[PDB]
Amino acid sequence: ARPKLYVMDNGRMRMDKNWMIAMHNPATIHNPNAQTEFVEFPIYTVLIDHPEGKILFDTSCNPNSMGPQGRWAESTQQMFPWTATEECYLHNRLEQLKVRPEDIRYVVASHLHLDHAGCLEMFTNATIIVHEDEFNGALQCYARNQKEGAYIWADIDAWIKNNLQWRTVKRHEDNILLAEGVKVLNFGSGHAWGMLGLHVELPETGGIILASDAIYTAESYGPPIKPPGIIYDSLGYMNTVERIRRIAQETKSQVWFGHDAEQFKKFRKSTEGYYE
Amino acid sequence: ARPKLYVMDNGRMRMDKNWMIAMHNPATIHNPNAQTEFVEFPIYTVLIDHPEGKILFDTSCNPNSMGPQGRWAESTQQMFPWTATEECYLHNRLEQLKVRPEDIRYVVASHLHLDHAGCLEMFTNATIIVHEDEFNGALQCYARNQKEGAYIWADIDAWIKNNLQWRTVKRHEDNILLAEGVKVLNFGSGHAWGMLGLHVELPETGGIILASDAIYTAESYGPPIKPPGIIYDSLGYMNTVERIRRIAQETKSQVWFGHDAEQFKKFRKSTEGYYE
Amino acid sequence: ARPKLYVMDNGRMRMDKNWMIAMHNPATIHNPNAQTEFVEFPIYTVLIDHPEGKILFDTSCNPNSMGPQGRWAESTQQMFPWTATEECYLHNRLEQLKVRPEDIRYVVASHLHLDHAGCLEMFTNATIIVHEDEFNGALQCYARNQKEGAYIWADIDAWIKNNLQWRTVKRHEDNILLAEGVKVLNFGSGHAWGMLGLHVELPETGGIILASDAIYTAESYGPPIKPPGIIYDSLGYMNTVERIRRIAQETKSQVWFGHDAEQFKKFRKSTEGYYE
Amino acid sequence: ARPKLYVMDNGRMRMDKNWMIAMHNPATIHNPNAQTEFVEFPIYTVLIDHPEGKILFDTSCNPNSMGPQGRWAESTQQMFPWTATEECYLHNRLEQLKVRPEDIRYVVASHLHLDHAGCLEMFTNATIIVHEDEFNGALQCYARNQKEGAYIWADIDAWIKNNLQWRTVKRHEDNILLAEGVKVLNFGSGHAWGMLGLHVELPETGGIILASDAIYTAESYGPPIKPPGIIYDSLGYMNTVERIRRIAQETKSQVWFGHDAEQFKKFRKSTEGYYE
Amino acid sequence: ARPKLYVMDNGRMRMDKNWMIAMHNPATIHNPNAQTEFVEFPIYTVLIDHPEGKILFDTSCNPNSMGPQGRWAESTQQMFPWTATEECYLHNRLEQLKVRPEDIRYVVASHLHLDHAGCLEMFTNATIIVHEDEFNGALQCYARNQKEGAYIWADIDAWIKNNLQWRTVKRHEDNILLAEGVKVLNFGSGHAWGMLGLHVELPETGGIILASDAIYTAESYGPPIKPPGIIYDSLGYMNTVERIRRIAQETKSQVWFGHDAEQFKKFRKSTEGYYE
Amino acid sequence: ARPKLYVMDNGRMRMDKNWMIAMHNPATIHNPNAQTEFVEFPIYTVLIDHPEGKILFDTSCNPNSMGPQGRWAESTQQMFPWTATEECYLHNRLEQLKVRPEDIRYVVASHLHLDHAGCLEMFTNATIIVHEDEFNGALQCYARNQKEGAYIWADIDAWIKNNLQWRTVKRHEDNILLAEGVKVLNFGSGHAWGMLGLHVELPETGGIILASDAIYTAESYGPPIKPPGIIYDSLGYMNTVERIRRIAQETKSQVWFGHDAEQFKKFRKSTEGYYE
Ligand SMILES: CCCCCCCCCC(=O)CC(=O)N[C@H]1CCOC1=O
Ligand SMILES: CCCCCCCCCC(=O)CC(=O)N[C@H]1CCOC1=O
Ligand SMILES: CCCCCCCCCC(=O)CC(=O)N[C@H]1CCOC1=O
Ligand SMILES: CCCCCCCCCC(=O)CC(=O)N[C@H]1CCOC1=O
Ligand SMILES: CCCCCCCCCC(=O)CC(=O)N[C@H]1CCOC1=O
Ligand SMILES: CCCCCCCCCC(=O)CC(=O)N[C@H]1CCOC1=O
Ligand SMILES: [Co+2]
Ligand SMILES: [Co+2]
Ligand SMILES: [Co+2]
Ligand SMILES: [Co+2]
Ligand SMILES: [Co+2]
Ligand SMILES: [Co+2]
Ligand SMILES: [Fe+3]
Ligand SMILES: [Fe+3]
Ligand SMILES: [Fe+3]
Ligand SMILES: [Fe+3]
Ligand SMILES: [Fe+3]
Ligand SMILES: [Fe+3]
Repeated sequence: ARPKLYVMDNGRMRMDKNWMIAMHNPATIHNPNAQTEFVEFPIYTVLIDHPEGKILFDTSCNPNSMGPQGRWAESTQQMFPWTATEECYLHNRLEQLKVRPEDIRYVVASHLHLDHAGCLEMFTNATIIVHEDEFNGALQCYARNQKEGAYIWADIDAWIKNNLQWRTVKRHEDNILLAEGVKVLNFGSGHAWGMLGLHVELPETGGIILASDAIYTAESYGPPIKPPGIIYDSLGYMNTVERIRRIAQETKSQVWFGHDAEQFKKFRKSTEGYYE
Repeated sequence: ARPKLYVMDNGRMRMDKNWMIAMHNPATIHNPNAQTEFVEFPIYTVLIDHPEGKILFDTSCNPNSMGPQGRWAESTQQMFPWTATEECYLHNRLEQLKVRPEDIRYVVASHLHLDHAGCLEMFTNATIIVHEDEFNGALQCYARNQKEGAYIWADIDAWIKNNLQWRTVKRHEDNILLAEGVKVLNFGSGHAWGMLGLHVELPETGGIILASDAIYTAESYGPPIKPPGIIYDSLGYMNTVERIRRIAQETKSQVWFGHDAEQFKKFRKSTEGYYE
Repeated sequence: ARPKLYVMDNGRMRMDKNWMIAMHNPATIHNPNAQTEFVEFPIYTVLIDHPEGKILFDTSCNPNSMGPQGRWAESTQQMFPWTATEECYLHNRLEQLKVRPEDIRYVVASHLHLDHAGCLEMFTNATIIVHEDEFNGALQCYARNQKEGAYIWADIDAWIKNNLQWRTVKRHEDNILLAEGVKVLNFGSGHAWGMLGLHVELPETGGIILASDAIYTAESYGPPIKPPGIIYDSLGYMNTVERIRRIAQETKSQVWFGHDAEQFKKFRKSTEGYYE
Repeated sequence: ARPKLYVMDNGRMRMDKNWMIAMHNPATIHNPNAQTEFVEFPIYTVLIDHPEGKILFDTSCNPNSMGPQGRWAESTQQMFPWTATEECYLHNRLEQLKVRPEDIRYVVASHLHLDHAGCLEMFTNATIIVHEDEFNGALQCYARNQKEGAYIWADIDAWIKNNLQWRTVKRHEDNILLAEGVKVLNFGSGHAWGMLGLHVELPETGGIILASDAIYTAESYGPPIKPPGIIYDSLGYMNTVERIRRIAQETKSQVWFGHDAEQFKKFRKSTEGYYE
Repeated sequence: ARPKLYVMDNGRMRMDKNWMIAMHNPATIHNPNAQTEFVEFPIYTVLIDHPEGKILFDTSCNPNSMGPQGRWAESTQQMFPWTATEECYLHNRLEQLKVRPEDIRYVVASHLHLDHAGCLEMFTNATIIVHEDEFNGALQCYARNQKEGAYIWADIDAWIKNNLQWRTVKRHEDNILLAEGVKVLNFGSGHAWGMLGLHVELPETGGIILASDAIYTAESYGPPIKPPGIIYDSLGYMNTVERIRRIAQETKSQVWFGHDAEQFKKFRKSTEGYYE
Repeated sequence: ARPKLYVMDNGRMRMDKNWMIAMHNPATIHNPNAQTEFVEFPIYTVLIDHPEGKILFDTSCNPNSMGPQGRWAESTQQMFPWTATEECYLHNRLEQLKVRPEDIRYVVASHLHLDHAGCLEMFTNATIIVHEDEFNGALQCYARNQKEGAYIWADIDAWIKNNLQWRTVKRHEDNILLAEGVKVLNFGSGHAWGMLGLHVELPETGGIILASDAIYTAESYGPPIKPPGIIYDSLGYMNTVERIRRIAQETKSQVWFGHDAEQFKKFRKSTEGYYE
């Protein structure tokens, strides 16, 4: 297999850095009203054009997320503002590669947060691979009519109405060989209820681990590890980071973080090329 | 048994409110430089004058904690400054009750943070009851010569030099009946590596749960639960709070939080009287 | 507390006895085309009129289950036909007791099968108590647009649209004291993904265990245990039956089965009276 | 290693199809007396003539199983009748290959049901590899003098009298490398108390998974999975099937089912040749 | 209920003290050939004459254990010699109380060692309660034709021939209420594969814990704990001792050790009376 | 990589054989005062001179262990006397190889017993790899001021004073790839609280497993396994031995025992050469 891997730029988000790095700048006796920072970071997705079929990792934000008629609650829009030109919409990024949503065989959902599962509803011809615990959690949000938070009611509503085809990764399930040199990593609970990663073995580029929000940035990764300001399973989060570090060492793989602005700038984007 | 329970005021501490309540005031697009605050809370201990023997819950901060010649690292002093008059020192609070350290049969260490284990070194004639995971973690800090953090090297140094007598509560150990109507609750991992609580049944007052840092404040308790800005085991923390809520319901017990300023002000202090 | 407990007759169902008792009559060399039986059994619910608030255990079938315009798939209607006069509808049974749906404080859903969770949508003023694993499973059925089976898409649709208030019993959660002498038993996985039971302690009647489909009938119960023809967690099912037997012995409680025609006939129904 | 693999025909069995496929033909309102059928399936064993030593997988039924003087209880004979010519007896099948029981180094007992462990007593010069949970269960049947069921008292009696040499596979034991390209798969609880499979890697044929009763037939395998009418551990059974499906995918292995009539007919029998 | 509890003297055993207390007298540079000692200890059983039925705890050694025609292997006889007069045989001890074997409702087998399970074969009218792991272990000894060790082949042979009625305590099974004030304690693995204890609440005497070999002697009990020279599950053993210590404290119960010569001297034997 | 592996002779120890092999010579009716023996065995360490960095496995005893001014308690010196010439001190063994302590990158502590962790304090430039459970246990010994036993207070004191850099292997952590063909095996609890082994793949010599005290001698190894006279976790110990047996078979590796005098005689020592 001689696949091509694309990094697609799906815009920028901003939020309190305390979300990204817990207690990054604590108040002190001489600085008791310490102020935080409003940091900008990239939202991106990865397409693997594989001979066995096209694989998509994450789906960024829904084009109708922001605005007064948006899907995101006002509170969400104010705390996690997403900025994207039409060019940045996943549909458009794929189109520019002559890829239609119906051409996607597998979508790997790292998790079901607003900035990763926004465009799942588009892929009605794919098998959507998601952690069963993440799926369960999101559905509870939906059933409980939770309108605020990182799980977008309107997005979930759309997944159901569009009759997506789901394959859940069970809590105690081994990693999944999706195709030659493409492995779905079952990270389990940490950042969210259930995290999935990807290990890609490219002929000329070698090993790549897509960590998503298992590791926000190089600052998160360290060492030492700097966990995010809010977290589902702290123990699971720390275990997952260490696990990724081990896999990276043993397989001589690069680790691609969820939202590292510096790393993202160095990526070859879909407007410039790909990784073979 | 007709026991007397005393609440002893061991001064005040201040810190970033984000420590207490995670992401209490997140930055927004309109408030991108959102400032935190430096909140003040009480440090206190509880003495149970029981016919079977005096039981002490927590030990506050060491009198030699703060200052240029202090045991606390300068960074620790600036992030978590402790203010206390001489009358606030545990040794002094006990003396006013005509109680000598040598008189204490049991000391229950909720955990070994600087604001709870400060004066353990005093009680050389007692059995020190602590969670085995907490003890292990603290000892690792010592062995690794960790100077910064919530575990004070000089304090641990003194515990060893004073040849304290330890009984560790095992990770999977049942609750311990210390005395008639006094039970050590094995909360396990959460806020710290290993948390212990206390349930006291007084003839007149009824049930009291000493939660310590298992629950910082009423705001923490909710519902809904508002967890602290940092946390060892998030899942364990949440489980522990809900467990306490259940025990309180089933036993019709009051819940005494670790550091609730408003609750503390309503307590009858050792200088005014006791509970029976 | 001097509560009154009512048994409400919510009609009759029929199905292959092999569903109820696995391999009840296996084919043999001399009877190779052994035929099954189509057995009839009661659907019922229990109301506990408690001074602390009214508690409802199970909700039977939705009045619009059967028929060409019914909610149940044709296949379901043919395999599990429900027969009920208007008098048998839960709404009507409650009305005859001068109880309105909005008067119900707690609904305990043993599980979310079609014959137990049919009328959940009515109780918009209650807290609905359900096993988290059962809730998760049902929601997946909904999200996956599963139209056939024991989980009714239309029913689930209604729960969400009616904005029911859910309290999920966690997989490893202790039993819940709902009110004086009313305990929700966390049976876990067996018959379905997550089973809840009830133990009621009545002043004059004594102990009652509501087992629901944890135990179909006296034939199921034995001894020896005769498990149902289809089952989620066989090991969990067997463990649960034995657990109920132990609780029954230790608390001298009656066991009320899910669908025992003989036992049901002996019950004092809501048209005759109640249990104090 | 250039091993030869032989498939040995050990006759036919019949039973209620409901045993094979649970609720295969449920009663309906239009067919309330739905009849089952008495399906016929093969009993077979596999001999691996390996340079490191001959390995036998399963041992079929004891030649003294059926008849008025038979080891099988009359009830067992009528529910699971076994038909076999003399040429079908394992001892005879081996003799035709010029293989004596004393020549067998290893016998892998998938489990200890009457149709798999029938002739263990023959192999007194071999190490008998069996799951420890299966061995324990079988021995309990013996000790409890259980005359009915799938565990034949007289067979077990003979194992003990013939002083067979056992190696039990522990519940949490890794797969066992028996010989070059021969691995015992520890499937654990499911169909029975403890299931063992085999993965064979042949130079010419490639990968073969002997699943035995972990998967009865292609119908069982699906997807979707159609489980048997009775089952020890339903969760374990489902997990095992999916595990086998994964192993088959990852190793590009064929899956040989326990009792698939159509698959068996396509096999090259020991009377025609072997696999290499 | 007003039961009578009898202690029955079933003779004396001797063995290397190192069996009783591990490394009781280690070799030193000044004593490199350190000598052990051959200590004597009692074998005893407990009959609870309960209004609900007679309960027997342990059964001592089989009368045909010792001698050239004895069931015990020569090595066993030389390492663990049992000395008992005819009066000491359990059958005779019972007969002198006007109790026939057929009169026993329940036999609780602490474990199946030669000195506890010797006379099980007598009680063909009782339910024999044993830990499932202990039962499995013993049966494997039998099936493997182990004619040496602490599990007597001939004894096990007799259990099966005499068609004893077994009720196994499952590994993760709760304590069993056998009768008013009589509870079987599920100790689990430790001394052996599966240990059972008994807690008896007598109206006049109060609480008694029958520890059997969970605790050999007061020396074993300490504290500190001094474990035996050979042990199946060291961690389980230690946990069990501490569990017994807790139960004893919480229930104000006496602990009756397995083989404490000094304690056994102080008991009232069946020749002088009983405990009420 | 072309590493050189050195076996360094760090003297001889003697102790009661009962420590090495539990109940090796039990008392009998004809030998009631059976004598033990005082057996001698080697203390040794392994240096892997790897291109990626020098790796040291174990560190033998501290040079100031024995004598009236020694670190070892008198009781310890008499029970476990260590005899070593100056040439046998690790520091000198290393010096003769032109290796300074500061030259060591990694020290793998199999465990922290007196005969393995004696010279840890020398390697202030290395990362010290130890099992977290072993580390915790030793530190508790120190904090509890245990001045007897297999954990040397003065040794631990020195580790902390010398500011060693620790990397703890977590209880549920995978094996660690330390360098090309060098893997730390996480054996877990058994002989001690937490055992670490090493697997080395040498280009010329092939596979070597350093078992340390996971397996004392070939007699320990069997089969059958003959466990030591004292043991932390008997089940863990047995599991570990069998695990090592499996690894050895699957990787065609030699197993180097902790203290096998006969095996150690056959090794090439650092005075004669090395293994490539
Ligand atoms: C009840 C609503 C509370 C509002 C805050 C809760 C949001 C959950 C915290 C979180 O994970 C924020 C988030 O989803 N951030 C994105 C941005 C980077 O990757 C993320 O996870
Ligand atoms: C780089 C280490 C030093 C930075 C401090 C991080 C340790 C924070 C641990 C924590 O939970 C803070 C703390 O101990 N707070 C006190 C105040 C209230 O009760 C507490 O635990
Ligand atoms: C894909 C649809 C398959 C149709 C059969 C599946 C139904 C699940 C089996 C079952 O539990 C039937 C059921 O729900 N029966 C009711 C009647 C008595 O209590 C019950 O659980
Ligand atoms: C009352 C006990 C006797 C009734 C028989 C019940 C045992 C059924 C166990 C089973 O799974 C049937 C069985 O062994 N079938 C064979 C045929 C195919 O492979 C098998 O396991
Ligand atoms: C090293 C050869 C010994 C032969 C194997 C016999 C196993 C002995 C282990 C044991 O526990 C002996 C035993 O059962 N002793 C009785 C006597 C006191 O209570 C006992 O457990
Ligand atoms: C019964 C009094 C003994 C004093 C306590 C010392 C503990 C001895 C336990 C042990 O394992 C001794 C030890 O560490 N021996 C060394 C020598 C061989 O490898 C070892 O483990
Ligand atoms: Co996220
Ligand atoms: Co704290
Ligand atoms: Co149901
Ligand atoms: Co079978
Ligand atoms: Co014993
Ligand atoms: Co050691
Ligand atoms: Fe994100
Ligand atoms: Fe605190
Ligand atoms: Fe039902
Ligand atoms: Fe079969
Ligand atoms: Fe004994
Ligand atoms: Fe050693």
